[PDB]
Amino acid sequence: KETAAAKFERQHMDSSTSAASSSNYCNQMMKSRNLTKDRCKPVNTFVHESLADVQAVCSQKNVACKNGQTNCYQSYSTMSITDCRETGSSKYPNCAYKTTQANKHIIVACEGNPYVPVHFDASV
Ligand SMILES: [Cl-]
Repeated sequence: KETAAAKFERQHMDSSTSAASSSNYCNQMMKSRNLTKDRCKPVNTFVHESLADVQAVCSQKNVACKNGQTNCYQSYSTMSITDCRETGSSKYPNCAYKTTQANKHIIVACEGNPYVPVHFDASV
């Protein structure tokens, strides 16, 4: 079974680019991060910062998570992110995503020792 921290890395980290450079970014990344294997994951955000910078959020601003848990943290800085969401043309096995690039604060839930991100809650 994949660890929670490793699942977060796979689903949400893309430190190899500064930003989505095209409309096809999400189609490509959703496929390659194995988020379309058996069904199309409906919504998923990638963060274009170093892993260290995203881990560091777990010692930044403590805020409520949407679900009411208290282990969420909001980045002090905005970060380069890309939201990927299925479009109306999407139909497994031919998933199709809209790519929306933005610079926003991220909110992550953190757990463990080391205390690291395990869920992507939202951007602001
Ligand atoms: Cl997400």
